Amino acid sequence: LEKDFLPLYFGWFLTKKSSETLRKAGQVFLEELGNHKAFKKELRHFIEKLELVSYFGKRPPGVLHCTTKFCDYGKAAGAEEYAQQEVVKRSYGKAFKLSISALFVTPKTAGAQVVLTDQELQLWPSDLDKPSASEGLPPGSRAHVTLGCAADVQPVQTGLDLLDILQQVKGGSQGEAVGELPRGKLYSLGKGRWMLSLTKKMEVKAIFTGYYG
Amino acid sequence: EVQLEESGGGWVHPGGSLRLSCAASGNVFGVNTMAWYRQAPGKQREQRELVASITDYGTTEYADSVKGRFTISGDNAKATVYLQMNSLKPEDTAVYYCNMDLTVMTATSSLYAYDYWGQGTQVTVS
Repeated sequence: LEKDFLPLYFGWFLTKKSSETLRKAGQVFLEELGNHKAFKKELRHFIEKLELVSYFGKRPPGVLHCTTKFCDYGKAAGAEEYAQQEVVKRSYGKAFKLSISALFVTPKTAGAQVVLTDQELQLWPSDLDKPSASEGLPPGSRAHVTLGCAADVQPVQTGLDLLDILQQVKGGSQGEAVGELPRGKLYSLGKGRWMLSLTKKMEVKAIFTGYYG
Repeated sequence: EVQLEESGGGWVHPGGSLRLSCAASGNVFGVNTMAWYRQAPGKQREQRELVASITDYGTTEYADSVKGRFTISGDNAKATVYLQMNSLKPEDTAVYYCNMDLTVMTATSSLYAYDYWGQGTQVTVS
C-alpha cells in the first residue's frame, strides 16, 4: 500500500484481456444503440448520422477501472484513513472479479454497472455513495466502469448518471423493453438514458491497487 | 521493464506503401496511448513531429500532411500498433519512432504510467 506515499486513487483495474472484452463489448453496444429504431426516434432527446462511438470517444486515455477512493496522494479528504484500513492494506495487489450486470449510455457518459460482492464492498468507501439519488439506493450502486465520455465530461459523471439510471429503474419507470439486443434487453428510460440489461452477467478480471499516473 | 520493437521500413519509390509495426515486450499492464513520431534526414531528435496517434478507445489523430495517406491501427491486447502508409511522397523520408504511454505494475502491485520510445525504423522515398 506504501504507508506514506499514496496514489492518485485506489480501485479495481481490469487486466489487458478483460479490459478489451468490456471495451469491445461497449463499442458494439454503442454501434447497435445508434442503429436501433428506438434510439433513432428519441434522438432529439439526446442532443447527421450521430455515430455514438465518436461521440463518446473523449474518455481520458487509460486502463478501464472501477474507482473506489480518490486520494490525490493523500490531499483528498479521508484518503489517509482509507489507505490505513486493514482490508485495504491486505488487499493491495490482490485480484478480484467484478460483475458487469448491464451497459448504459446517456447524453454525457457511457459506462458499465458493477455489482460488487460482499467482500468487494469491504473496500468500497462510505463517501462516494451519497450524491442525490443515493438516498434510497443501496450502498455501492455508484460502482461502475466508465467506457466513454462526451466532450466536456469528467469521468466522475459516469457514476452519477448510473445512480440517475438506477433511480428510475427502481421506480418501475424504465418502461418496457424497447427491443432485444443480442446481449440483452434494451430499455428506454427517457431524458436520454438507455440500458442494455445483460441476459448474462459479464465477468471481468480486475486487480485492486493504487494508480499514481 | 518494457521494450518497444519496431518493424517494417525500407526503400520505396514515390507512390508505394509500407506498414510500420511496433510491439511492446515485457510486463505491460495496459496501453493508454500509441503514437508514431518521425525525424527527417538532418533533424536532431528535438524536431520529432507527430505522425499518427491512437488511444485505447480507438480515437485517432493525424497530421494534415499525412491525413488521408496514412492510417494508424492498433491492438491493445497485444500492445501492438501499426502505421500503414499509402501514396508515399519524398518529403515523407524519415526515421519513424514508436511512442507508447503504458500502464506498468511495479513489484508492490502499484500501477504507474510510463512513456517508452523505440529505436527507430528507416523509411526512404525515392
